[PDB]
Amino acid sequence: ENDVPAILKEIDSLVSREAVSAKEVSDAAVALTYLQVKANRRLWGKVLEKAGAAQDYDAASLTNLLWAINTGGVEHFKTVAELAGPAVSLLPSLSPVQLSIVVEALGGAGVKNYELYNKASAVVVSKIGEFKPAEIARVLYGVAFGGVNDVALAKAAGKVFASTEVDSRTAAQALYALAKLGRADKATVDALLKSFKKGTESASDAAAASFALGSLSFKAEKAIVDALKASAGDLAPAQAVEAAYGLALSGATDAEAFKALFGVVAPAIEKAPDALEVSSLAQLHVASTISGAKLPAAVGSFVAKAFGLAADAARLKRSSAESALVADVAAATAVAFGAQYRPEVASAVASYVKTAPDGSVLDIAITKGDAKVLVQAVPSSLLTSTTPAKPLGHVAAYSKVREAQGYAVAVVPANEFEALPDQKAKAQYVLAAIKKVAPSF
Amino acid sequence: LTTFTFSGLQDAPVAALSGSIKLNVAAKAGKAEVTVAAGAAKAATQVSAAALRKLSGSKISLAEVARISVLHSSIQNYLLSLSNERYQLLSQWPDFTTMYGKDFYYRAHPEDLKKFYDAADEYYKLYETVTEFDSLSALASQVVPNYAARRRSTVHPAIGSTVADGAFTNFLLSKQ
Amino acid sequence: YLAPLRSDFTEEITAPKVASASNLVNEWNN
Amino acid sequence: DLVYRTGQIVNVPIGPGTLGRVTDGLGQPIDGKGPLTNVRSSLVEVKAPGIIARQSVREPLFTGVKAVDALVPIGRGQRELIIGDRQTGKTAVAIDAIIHQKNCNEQVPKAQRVYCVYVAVGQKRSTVAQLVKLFTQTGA
Amino acid sequence: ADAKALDELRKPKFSSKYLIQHVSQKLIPAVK
Amino acid sequence: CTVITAEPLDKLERVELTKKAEKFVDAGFKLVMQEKIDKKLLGGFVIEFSDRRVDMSTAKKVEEFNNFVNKLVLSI
Amino acid sequence: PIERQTVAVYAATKGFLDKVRVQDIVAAEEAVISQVNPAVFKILKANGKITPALDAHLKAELRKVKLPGA
Amino acid sequence: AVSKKEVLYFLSSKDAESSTAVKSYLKSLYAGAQVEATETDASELIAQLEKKYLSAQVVEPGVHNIALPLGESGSAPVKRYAAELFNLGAQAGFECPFIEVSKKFGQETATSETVKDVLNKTKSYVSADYNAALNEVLSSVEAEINGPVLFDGKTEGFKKFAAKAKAVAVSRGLPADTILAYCAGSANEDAADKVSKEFFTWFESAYTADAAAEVKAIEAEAASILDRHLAKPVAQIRKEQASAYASLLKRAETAKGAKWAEKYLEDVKAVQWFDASVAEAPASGPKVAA
Ligand SMILES: Nc1ncnc2c1ncn2[C@@H]1O[C@H](COP(=O)(O)OP(=O)(O)OP(=O)(O)O)[C@@H](O)[C@H]1O
Ligand SMILES: [Mg+2]
Repeated sequence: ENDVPAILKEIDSLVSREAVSAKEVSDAAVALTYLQVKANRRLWGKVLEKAGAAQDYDAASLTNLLWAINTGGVEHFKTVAELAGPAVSLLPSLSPVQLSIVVEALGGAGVKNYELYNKASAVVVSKIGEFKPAEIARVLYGVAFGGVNDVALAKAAGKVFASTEVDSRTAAQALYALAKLGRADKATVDALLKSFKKGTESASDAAAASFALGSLSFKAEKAIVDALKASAGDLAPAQAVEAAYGLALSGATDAEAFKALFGVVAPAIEKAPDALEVSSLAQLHVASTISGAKLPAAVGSFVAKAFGLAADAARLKRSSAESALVADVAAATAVAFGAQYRPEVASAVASYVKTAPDGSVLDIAITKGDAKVLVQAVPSSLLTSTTPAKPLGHVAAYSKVREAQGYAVAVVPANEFEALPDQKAKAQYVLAAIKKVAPSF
Repeated sequence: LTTFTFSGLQDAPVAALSGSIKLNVAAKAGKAEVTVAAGAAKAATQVSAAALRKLSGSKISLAEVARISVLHSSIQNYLLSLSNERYQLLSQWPDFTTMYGKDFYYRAHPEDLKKFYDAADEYYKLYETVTEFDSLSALASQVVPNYAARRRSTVHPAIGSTVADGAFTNFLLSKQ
Repeated sequence: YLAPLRSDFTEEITAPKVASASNLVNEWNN
Repeated sequence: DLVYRTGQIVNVPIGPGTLGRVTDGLGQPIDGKGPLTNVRSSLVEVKAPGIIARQSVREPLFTGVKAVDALVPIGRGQRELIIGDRQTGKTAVAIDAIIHQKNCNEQVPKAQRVYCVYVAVGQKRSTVAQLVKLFTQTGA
Repeated sequence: ADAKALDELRKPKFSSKYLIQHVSQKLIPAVK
Repeated sequence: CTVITAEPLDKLERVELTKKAEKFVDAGFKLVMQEKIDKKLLGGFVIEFSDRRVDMSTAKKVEEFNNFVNKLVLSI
Repeated sequence: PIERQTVAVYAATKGFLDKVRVQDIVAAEEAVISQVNPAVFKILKANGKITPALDAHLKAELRKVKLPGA
Repeated sequence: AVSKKEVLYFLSSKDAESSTAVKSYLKSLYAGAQVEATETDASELIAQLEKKYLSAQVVEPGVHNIALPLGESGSAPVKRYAAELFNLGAQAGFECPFIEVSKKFGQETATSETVKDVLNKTKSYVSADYNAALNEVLSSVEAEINGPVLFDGKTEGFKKFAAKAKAVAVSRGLPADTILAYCAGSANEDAADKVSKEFFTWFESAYTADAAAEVKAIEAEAASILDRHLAKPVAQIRKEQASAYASLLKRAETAKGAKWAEKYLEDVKAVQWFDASVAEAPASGPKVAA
């Protein structure tokens, strides 16, 4: 009488008829997450087919649907992004506990709807006391991942996270939202960091606070690290990579935390090497280097090429205001190493473009015998979004991998480099930064 | 979807909204007794709070199986949707076959009867071509290649005039 | 159902040339 | 004024992309249908093919004008003068040779099809627009 | 013959992509 | 001579240029020079000899590149 | 076409179009091209010659024709 | 195989046939094959050219995977359609369309110091309705000083032209002060936050109106194509289409060994699989491997 596959056929015949309403397609989706139906993709496809067809949508059935899409891990961009049409019309009709589920599900799927998040942040700052701390983090996760750099909400959320201390899963969502915004506010990260030695229940929020600390480069927590070393079987191989990458970038070297994380991702890459993104295979090679905990012989040699692949792919698709900055820094690296005329600097920066050992291409790579330095331009997309504007943790990711290849990476950030008035000042800024790293030059 | 998701068994749906499927969850502090009832079948399991969090670990990532493409099927669905608006006005055509009897043949002017038999042959021309729905899939391929070349823009796929005029105002009303 | 393959780019940024309302709802109503 | 040399003897675009198009005296199209696609620039002053490059004119070019095809018949590779006074029908003999080739090109194999070129020197532009209207309407 | 795949059924069919690849394989080796 | 450039030259931009320009005089000839500027050129130069000019400026190298690839994609 | 030219020149040079008023020879051959067999043109176009199996067979088919006046 | 500059451009791509070429490349790199050293060559004009023909191989299958929102009501199908083309821009290596067309302006007018030449070789990228409403203000200000208005900014002869062109930009509807105060910026992060929230309120109302104008032209083209086709008899339709289908097959069959022609006729075989797999179970659909 306890029939789970026979109730899937009774759900399949509920969404395969002709005029399924919103409530019948909400509850078909809600019943597929509580039953954990990742194996049947077509049954999840019939639900999202009727979820686009459903025209009426009250406040409760939209948030039950969007909860089930988000919790179930099912993504279809066309279906979810057109559910932002009900949402912006039901937005004054939404509960504060319901608006957190809409904006988290629509934000977490990447729905580029600026009218939604503008009105859904203006609501959550007009009634800031009306929202519990888990709801202000869900909206903050949505507006951040929906592409809106709303720092008005990130301040109003920061005043809430300072006044009341929050749950572990509440904080790690708020850390993950501030990591993508690239904020690294010491006043609010440390207010959320004390929530992580009361005991965390998931490994997904220990791994996401791991990722969010390393991306803002704060440091490891020693109980996030020690929650991650026990429960690194709860994490998917694309999620254990982002835990180990975030622990390496924060400066953790607990090698038993890294044996637990690399015990997930190594048999997953060995079973199917194309299972992960090449952005995640490169985030493994950063993690397998900074902490230094090695990998299997077929894996660590394979993710070493996929740092070379994922670094050219971001160089081929360079921001073209980053291509202006690299050719500006390389010209100042020509003048710093002695070139006062334009045929000299034009033929020097064509000699700075040597190939990396992994097959990649470095842009300003100077070689004097054995000592090699590398000059790294860090534009603005790799800076934090706050007024000190230190670079993000990913630039120390790229530095330490090149430093373990025979280079000495000199970081030249564009908030400092382009406040300089002429080329001679920018030459001695580069020359100081090169001699601060390898003073053989 | 992102890599880490932070929903499940907190602020969850407690009950169904329809009557076609009956949902009952019973949340404790650690686990939950869900009870689902759809049709004649029933199921009731125990979902841990850390069992729903592992659900969004490996994503589903649904994708459409189209006959030709998703673009073409959306144009062909519009031509099928437009053929329905023309079929609905051939639905409202008067039954001319109620006047085929010989008491309408012989009472009528010989030229107004040949017009009536031509207006009945015309409806079968209009109706047999609006129900030629196997021709809509090749009319959609006359819309695709000119659309797809406008998307191969040297500026951006999503560029238009309103954005490119708004970015001329920034370009012109700044210094050189 | 198949289309001619084209490999050419759009260098202009123009309005997309809305065609005119064809007279067929008004001819079939006549 | 500064006059620059182009380095090239005078040339025109030749090829199958000129078929159907109305060009000017240097091959630039004046019918308003864009550039000449599928075409190649060749010189306009070529040495004529000599004795060893010819063969005997043996196959007929049918004019379709029965005063011509009976009394003064024209082979393929033969220059034939249409001489007369004004408004005596010299263009009409020439147009009917062009129109008839369209009627014959639909019936013969692909190897023996006649592609016409009509050079209109010093005429009105209205006279030329009447001829491309006739050639479009006939299909020629 | 039946039941092809999913990742093989997700391909848009009559896109160009291979005229674009063809005129990129006869232009970049010709303009270099 | 007359050399038209984009911005005024260096002393090394002067010396590298005569090495280009005395390969445009076909004997034991000496070029004097006359230096003018035009930012309608995007670098390179235009040498004008009052009976010939040679345009190794990159503003025309753009146009001679564009018309080569606007001709070649119509040949494929 | 060349096959209807030679049939009309055959109808005038084999004496089939005297007994016809000289004003309507223009309208006489418009009958002659249209009232003879549309299959006799195909044989003359395919052969290119009016064969001995056809020069009687066409001149006896140029008698089953209705000419104006006559 | 791929030439290793394609496979660097298909890593962030997400269509099917580009990812299966990536996944079979990453499976070769698991079996110890050496990743080939990508070229630090191909100077600036060649690098811009092959980027243009590599982005168009990410855009071209991606456009065919975006359902047009034809005949829909509301802004969210048009905002979905626009956002799928934004993400197709980012996957193919484009920046934001504001950042992509502004780079097109400053590249086309790097030689110009007069406004009448700036308004003349940025003609292809702005509206002729907007290029004319700036040429009316320009030829009145050049009829005021009787000298060409310079592209200098510090010239006062430009300053009262730019103050009148700002009045044209509001006459179109464009918030000229909001657009300028975004691409300039501000010092504090709180006063620049309130100007980004009203630039992006313009920008989203801008790109929706370019997507919705693209949908309203496909809707008008398809309604024009259908009404021309509904006026035909059925015997004309079936042979007009069979003539067009058969002529397009032999253009792919006479193409000797070209990669597009093998992929063309492989997709005709895959359409005939779709029609045959549906005929086996029509309430199920096509058969996928599960
Ligand atoms: N075979 C014909 N039968 C009847 N009318 C004809 C015939 N040929 C020409 N005409 C008429 O005679 C007029 C003169 O013809 P056409 O234009 O061909 O002469 P032309 O020699 O080209 O004169 P020109 O070039 O000097 O104007 C035309 O209007 C045409 O309509
Ligand atoms: Mg004449």
